[PDB]
Amino acid sequence: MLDAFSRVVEQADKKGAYLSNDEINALQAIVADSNKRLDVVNRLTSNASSIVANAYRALVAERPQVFNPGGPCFHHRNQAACIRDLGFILRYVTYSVLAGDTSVMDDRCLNGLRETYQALGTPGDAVASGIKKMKEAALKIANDPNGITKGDCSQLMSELASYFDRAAAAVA
Amino acid sequence: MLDAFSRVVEQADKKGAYLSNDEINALQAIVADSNKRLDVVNRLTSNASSIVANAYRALVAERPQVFNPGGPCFHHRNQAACIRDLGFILRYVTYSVLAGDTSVMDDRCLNGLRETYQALGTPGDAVASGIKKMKEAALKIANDPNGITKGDCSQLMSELASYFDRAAAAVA
Amino acid sequence: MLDAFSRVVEQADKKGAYLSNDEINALQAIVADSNKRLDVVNRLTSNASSIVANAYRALVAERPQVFNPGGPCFHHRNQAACIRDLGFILRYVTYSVLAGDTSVMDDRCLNGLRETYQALGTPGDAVASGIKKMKEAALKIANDPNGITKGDCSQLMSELASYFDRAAAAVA
Amino acid sequence: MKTPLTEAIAAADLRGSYLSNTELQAVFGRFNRARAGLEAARAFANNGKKWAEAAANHVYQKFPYTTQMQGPQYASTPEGKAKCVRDIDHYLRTISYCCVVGGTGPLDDYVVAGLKEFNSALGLSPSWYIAALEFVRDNHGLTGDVAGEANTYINYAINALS
Amino acid sequence: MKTPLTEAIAAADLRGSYLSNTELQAVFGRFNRARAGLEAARAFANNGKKWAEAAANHVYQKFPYTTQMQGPQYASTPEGKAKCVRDIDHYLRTISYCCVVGGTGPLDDYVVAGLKEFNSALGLSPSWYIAALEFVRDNHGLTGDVAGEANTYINYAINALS
Amino acid sequence: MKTPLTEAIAAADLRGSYLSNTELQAVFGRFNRARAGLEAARAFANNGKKWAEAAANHVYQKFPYTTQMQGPQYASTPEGKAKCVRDIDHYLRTISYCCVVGGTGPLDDYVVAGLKEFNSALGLSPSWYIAALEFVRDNHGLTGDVAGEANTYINYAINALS
Ligand SMILES: *[C@H](C)C1/C(=C/c2[nH]c(/C=C3N=C(/C=C4\NC(=O)C(CC)=C4C)C(C)=C\3CCC(=O)O)c(CCC(=O)O)c2C)NC(=O)C1C
Ligand SMILES: *[C@H](C)C1/C(=C/c2[nH]c(/C=C3N=C(/C=C4\NC(=O)C(CC)=C4C)C(C)=C\3CCC(=O)O)c(CCC(=O)O)c2C)NC(=O)C1C
Ligand SMILES: *[C@H](C)C1/C(=C/c2[nH]c(/C=C3N=C(/C=C4\NC(=O)C(CC)=C4C)C(C)=C\3CCC(=O)O)c(CCC(=O)O)c2C)NC(=O)C1C
Ligand SMILES: *[C@H](C)[C@H]1/C(=C/c2[nH]c(/C=C3N=C(/C=C4/NC(=O)C(CC)=C4C)C(C)=C\3CCC(=O)O)c(CCC(=O)O)c2C)NC(=O)[C@@H]1C
Ligand SMILES: *[C@H](C)[C@H]1/C(=C/c2[nH]c(/C=C3N=C(/C=C4/NC(=O)C(CC)=C4C)C(C)=C\3CCC(=O)O)c(CCC(=O)O)c2C)NC(=O)[C@@H]1C
Ligand SMILES: *[C@H](C)[C@H]1/C(=C/c2[nH]c(/C=C3N=C(/C=C4/NC(=O)C(CC)=C4C)C(C)=C\3CCC(=O)O)c(CCC(=O)O)c2C)NC(=O)[C@@H]1C
Ligand SMILES: *[C@H](C)[C@H]1/C(=C/c2[nH]c(/C=C3N=C(/C=C4\NC(=O)C(CC)=C4C)C(C)=C\3CCC(=O)O)c(CCC(=O)O)c2C)NC(=O)[C@@H]1C
Ligand SMILES: *[C@H](C)[C@H]1/C(=C/c2[nH]c(/C=C3N=C(/C=C4\NC(=O)C(CC)=C4C)C(C)=C\3CCC(=O)O)c(CCC(=O)O)c2C)NC(=O)[C@@H]1C
Ligand SMILES: *[C@H](C)[C@H]1/C(=C/c2[nH]c(/C=C3N=C(/C=C4\NC(=O)C(CC)=C4C)C(C)=C\3CCC(=O)O)c(CCC(=O)O)c2C)NC(=O)[C@@H]1C
Repeated sequence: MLDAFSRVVEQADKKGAYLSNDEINALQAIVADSNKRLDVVNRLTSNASSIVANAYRALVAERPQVFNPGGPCFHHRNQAACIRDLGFILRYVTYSVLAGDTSVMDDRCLNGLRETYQALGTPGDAVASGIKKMKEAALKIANDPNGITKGDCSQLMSELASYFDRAAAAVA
Repeated sequence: MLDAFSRVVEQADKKGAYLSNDEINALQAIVADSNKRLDVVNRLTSNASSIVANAYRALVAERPQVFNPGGPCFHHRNQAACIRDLGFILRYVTYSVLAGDTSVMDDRCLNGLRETYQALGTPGDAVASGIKKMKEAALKIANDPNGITKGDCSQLMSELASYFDRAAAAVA
Repeated sequence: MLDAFSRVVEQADKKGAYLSNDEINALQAIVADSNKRLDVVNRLTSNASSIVANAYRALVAERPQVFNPGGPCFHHRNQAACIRDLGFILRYVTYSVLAGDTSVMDDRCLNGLRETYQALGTPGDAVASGIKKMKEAALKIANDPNGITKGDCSQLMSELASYFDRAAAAVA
Repeated sequence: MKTPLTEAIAAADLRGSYLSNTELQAVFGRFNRARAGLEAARAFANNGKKWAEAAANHVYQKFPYTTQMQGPQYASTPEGKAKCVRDIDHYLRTISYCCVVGGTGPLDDYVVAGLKEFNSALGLSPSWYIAALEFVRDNHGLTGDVAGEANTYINYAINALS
Repeated sequence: MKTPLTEAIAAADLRGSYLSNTELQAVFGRFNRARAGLEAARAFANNGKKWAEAAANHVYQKFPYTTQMQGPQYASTPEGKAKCVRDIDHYLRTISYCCVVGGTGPLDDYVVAGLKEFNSALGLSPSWYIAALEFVRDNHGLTGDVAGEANTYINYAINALS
Repeated sequence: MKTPLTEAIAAADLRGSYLSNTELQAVFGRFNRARAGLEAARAFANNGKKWAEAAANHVYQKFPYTTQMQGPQYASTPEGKAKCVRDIDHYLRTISYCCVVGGTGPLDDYVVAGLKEFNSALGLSPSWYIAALEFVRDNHGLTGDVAGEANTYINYAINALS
């Protein structure tokens, strides 16, 4: 597991150099928008269940066959398994936002997810469309102007978008 | 693990249909000849050791080199290992008869048996000829008219034959 | 694990023959130079650390980049890991001398060492050059005329040389 | 899955031996009920898709809020009621399977495992289902042994949902 | 397999260290008997195939039923006796191996592991073998140290069969 | 490696849940020191390669035998002193990393794990290093909070070497 600061240190130690000025400034920047960052992290946590539940509902309405008899997701055992998994994606995307690095998500979660799903008869592209939908709701919650100090957490959003896409890309 | 009834249910649930009339009749048939079925199961159990021992003896006389110095089956450790294995085949063939489905045998036993034997320097075709011989004695015991109510358990025999052959086929 | 005597027995049992005269004479020979053999085993043990430490020092001076920043062996965690490994080679070479058979070294140690090192970003050829250097010091210690009864333990040396080379060959 | 035959094979396998008499007599008892059970499955096969709608309605009387309250997961809409009749069916269809197999197997793997984890996440309430199931219990009007076996598995389902 | 040298290497390996003096002195003791042991192996190598028939006969006197009773696994037939002389040989040949190796190793892996599981399944009786082995024990007429080492492994075999 | 952020993620992961408030408040505290820490890293980045030589010398005064005694692992030669200044640097450079990361992580994985196993094998003594480190501790002359964070990690290093 590696975080934003740990990553830059990692690269500096490979060349055996003290952290250059510009790199200290790069991070100073991250420390600056930290309060905004945590706001994002906290909002996703609170609306966790809400996010996952709807992404599922939107998906069933999309590909209804997947969840009816014969489908790769029929039976409660399965139904709840799929929900659980979407919950997993969001959770690791969150860790990724808090860390500012995508490592945690890669190893602990996306590591061999494509193969697992494949050699288990799961659609894969359907999971990607589920991460996609989850991502829309996530962005709308995290960016809601109501209840938070008015400002610009634009970059934070572009960086959230990236994580979800990185997820969907790794299973499709 | 899946049995005869469980298998038909399995296929019906894939199409999400109630068990058709004809399928209830298919099973009614199985319930009919159940007493004959168990007779077969019981006879193989009782003559278990006898069956395995002779199949071994018939086999050594066949390919004597396999069990003498240099052979893949020399030394007591090995000799007894081979017997043990033949005992395994018969045992799972029996489970298969009692269940009326061949699943148990496939997963619990034949799963990766071909590879195991191969990457262990065991002849394979010799094991097939051992299952074959075991199968003859098995049929003769199970079909012995003496001691049982006179009837026709023909189908039961054809279904026993199939299991053994399925075994020998999976290792040769 | 197999030793010199056990190996010859192994080959005799494959043909199912009593140990021929010549083979008893082959071993009688080994028993003859046994005291010299153990001398060699004991000397390597005593100078163990000394041998490994210098082989490392000689190697760093050779390929200094390997141990500086960026190198596959930077950081104490790694540095000490490399030393530990060289210590492993010597230790198993010793077992091999005491046994007069190279089996122990092959299974317990060289088994999958090439792959491990490869899929771990270790130079491999650098380890070979480390075993090589360790080997020079080993020969010089084991053959030191001082402190031991004057004689000819020539064959013993040629047999020591072989083990080390066998090691370096298996990782390069 | 888990049929009484299968259960017996698993026991024997864990010991690496053939069936014990106790397990033999146990299995021999299975086939002595198979006829009754199969006869239940035949009843469901026919007048079961109908038992579905029947329950779909009864449940609306016990829980009127399900057919009105703006439903994100309620039968308020006509399209939502269509799913409620499908859900009732699945339970029934799965229960019939149990009469064929002669055990809880079908319910255990098709609808029991991971039941509540799902329901209490999508906002569906066990009470709606439990109620609509009791309906078909009494109403089916099955004979006695065919009814004996049929009811046995319905209650087991009602149990797990509680 | 398991030679005294090997045993010592396994000990050291489990600790990930070189040989302790106790294990060193232990091994140094091996080579001080190797000559005697090898001298035993040389005796078996020659007049051992003969010690086989000798025993094959003696055993028929202790157990006459073996050479008469219609044998599915008895030496009744002349072809069955041919196997009894081969079996005696294997035991001897394996025992000689032990004198060379200087331990039970050969017997342990070639004939001890899975011994009874097999015999008491194919209907062969340990008593036939135990008896025919004692014969060669006394009869071989080995000197003393060459006999000391040779007998040591014969009894170990007799032990395991009991 | 091990940063306070990372530590918090590992905790949450082992429970398979999101961050608890305690861990949230814990992380929120990290960013409130990041500025100070980064300011320390900036100081090392500049006048740190110099702090190296400074210590390389001081250590020669405490341990004169290091710069004289024919060294197989001593700074006796001018080429050996060149390594002593490189070693001091690495420690410093690694320590600076800790101020950036805000934890022991860098020291823990780059120089702490397997520290003594190595040193006490190649004949290097912890005392030479411990001493030369204390030097830069006092001499760097850092302000107060930038010095507060910088010193915190230097002592931790001194601790592990003891
Ligand atoms: C009927 C009591 C009422 C109705 C319930 C209701 N259910 C859903 C949606 C689902 N129903 C299921 C059922 C199953 N699928 C399975 O594989 C199994 C096991 C065999 C069962 C029992 C599932 C999985 C869903 C979710 C996916 C889907 O929509 O099909 C809805 C739709 C509302 C929503 O999307 O949340 C409704 C309305 N509603 C009532 O008020 C009832 C009384
Ligand atoms: C001699 C005491 C008498 C004789 C015994 C007898 N044995 C067999 C058959 C076998 N003998 C062996 C022996 C070994 N094979 C091995 O690999 C090892 C370990 C090195 C041993 C000891 C085996 C494996 C068999 C079975 C296969 C085979 O037939 O060779 C027979 C043949 C009868 C049968 O097939 O069961 C006999 C007769 N019989 C006596 O009555 C003796 C006194
Ligand atoms: C300075 C206190 C004195 C000097 C010490 C000294 N060290 C070496 C050799 C090594 N130094 C290191 C240091 C590291 N490499 C790493 O990766 C890390 C962690 C980031 C450290 C701390 C290592 C690994 C070595 C061994 C390989 C090498 O030579 O570079 C020497 C050379 C002597 C030898 O080869 O044994 C010396 C002299 N000597 C003194 O007397 C000092 C006071
Ligand atoms: C961007 C996603 C949205 C936005 C955010 C924003 N956030 C702040 C400032 C703060 N955020 C704080 C976060 C936490 N973390 C906690 O654990 C906690 C409770 C103890 C809080 C409140 C936080 C403490 C602050 C400072 C005080 C405050 O104003 O809340 C700001 C203001 C600028 C800044 O970065 O300081 C913004 C703008 N603004 C948006 O428009 C987006 C919707
Ligand atoms: C076919 C392999 C042979 C054959 C069999 C056959 N079997 C029956 C009837 C029964 N089989 C019973 C089995 C069991 N299982 C037990 O655990 C047990 C002891 C408690 C028994 C006896 C069984 C109880 C019956 C019914 C009573 C009986 O007659 O034994 C029959 C008769 C027809 C039928 O299927 O009922 C036959 C013919 N007949 C053959 O010719 C084959 C050799
Ligand atoms: C060859 C590597 C060098 C050499 C060796 C050599 N060794 C001997 C004889 C002995 N070696 C003994 C070894 C052990 N093992 C112990 O555990 C132990 C302490 C209890 C000892 C001493 C040993 C006991 C002997 C016999 C007595 C002795 O002389 O030490 C000999 C002499 C001939 C022989 O093989 O017996 C030699 C020549 N000689 C060399 O020139 C090489 C450097
Ligand atoms: C839902 C969007 C889709 C879906 C998912 C689904 N998942 C499974 C079962 C598994 N999911 C995983 C993945 C993980 N397990 C973990 O612990 C983690 C975190 C590192 C991940 C990412 C695994 C390993 C399994 C198998 C083991 C298990 O069940 O826990 C299933 C079941 C498939 C089956 O029939 O066995 C399903 C269906 N299915 C869909 O249809 C959606 C597209
Ligand atoms: C006898 C007809 C032939 C023969 C068999 C033989 N088997 C082994 C060893 C193994 N057999 C198996 C197979 C199974 N183990 C199980 O638990 C099950 C049930 C699922 C099966 C089917 C395995 C796994 C082994 C290896 C592990 C073990 O020994 O238990 C051997 C030994 C080969 C060797 O030299 O190591 C032999 C010889 N050999 C013959 O010559 C006959 C043709
Ligand atoms: C030193 C000459 C070179 C070097 C070695 C090095 N080794 C590792 C780590 C491992 N070494 C092994 C090998 C063994 N482990 C064992 O138990 C045995 C006995 C059977 C052997 C032979 C293994 C398995 C590892 C990985 C697990 C572990 O660390 O214990 C490393 C670390 C590589 C890394 O960055 O992770 C290194 C560097 N490295 C060099 O540069 C020298 C050429």
